[PDB]
Amino acid sequence: AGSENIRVKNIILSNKHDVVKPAWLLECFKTKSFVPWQPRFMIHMCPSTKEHFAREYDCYGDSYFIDTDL
Amino acid sequence: MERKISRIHLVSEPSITHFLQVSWEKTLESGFVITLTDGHSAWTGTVSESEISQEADDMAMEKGKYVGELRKALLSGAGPADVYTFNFSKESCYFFFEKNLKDVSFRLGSFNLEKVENPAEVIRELICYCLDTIAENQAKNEHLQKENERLLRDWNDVQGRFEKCVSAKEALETDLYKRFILVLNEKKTKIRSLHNKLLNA
Amino acid sequence: QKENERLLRDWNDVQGRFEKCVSAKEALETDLYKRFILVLNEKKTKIR
Repeated sequence: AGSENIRVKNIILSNKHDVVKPAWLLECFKTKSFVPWQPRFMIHMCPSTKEHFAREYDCYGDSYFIDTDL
Repeated sequence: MERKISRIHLVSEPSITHFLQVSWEKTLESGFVITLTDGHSAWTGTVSESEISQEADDMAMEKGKYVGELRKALLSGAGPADVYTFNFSKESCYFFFEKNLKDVSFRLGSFNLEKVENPAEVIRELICYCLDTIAENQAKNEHLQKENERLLRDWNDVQGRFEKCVSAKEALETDLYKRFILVLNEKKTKIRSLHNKLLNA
Repeated sequence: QKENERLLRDWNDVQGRFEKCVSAKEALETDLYKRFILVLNEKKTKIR
């Protein structure tokens, strides 16, 4: 999503989908390569991403995500 | 009590500066004593409130307006468009003073005068007063200069410092974020350590 | 008189912009430390 709508909210309200901010794919496109996704790039996600949040299987929330950038 | 002295020239004496001194109690309308001189001799006269009433009511005028005019004429309240003119005969001790408009003169008032027997004494008094007056303004100007100095210093100081502070405020955040991002990696190190230990055991 | 009164009101206005700059500074300070480092303290809860 470049921008929200209530359908965003709907699919936000329907967490069966993982809802992504636009720049990261541009990033991936500018990387010429799929950059694997993390909260850098999203608004909201099904929990399976969150079990991923170690870059592997062991956490749940936020007050965490950043890769040593400014 | 108000005094007011004024450098004048009688028409009879173009080259002699004459000096018109006025003393009165806050109000020229109430009456006043007048003294004229030319550095060798002096003269004095007197006018009352009722004299001014009579003058102003022969001016066809409201008294007070004619008083403002008098403030302009005798207390040097005249403006650039104001051209008063003064006439006095030392032989007759009779003064009068006029107003120049329409290329013509208009006698504003006229006083019975008398030569003073002690010119030098009124002179000392006037000029002692004047000396005092001078001196006061001198001291005042001195002080004023001093604080002008102080403020001009302070302004430069605070301006430079405020600029420097803005500079540092823009400098701070990158310092902070470098300081973090390394520690954040380090805790990510400790995280990956315990996580691989958990997957091994 | 005119000169130094001018000096004064620049002086005071500089004080004011000083303080607004300072307040921006204080905001930036808080924004990142006092509980913003919870991004670390919850890395500490992850460690636990």
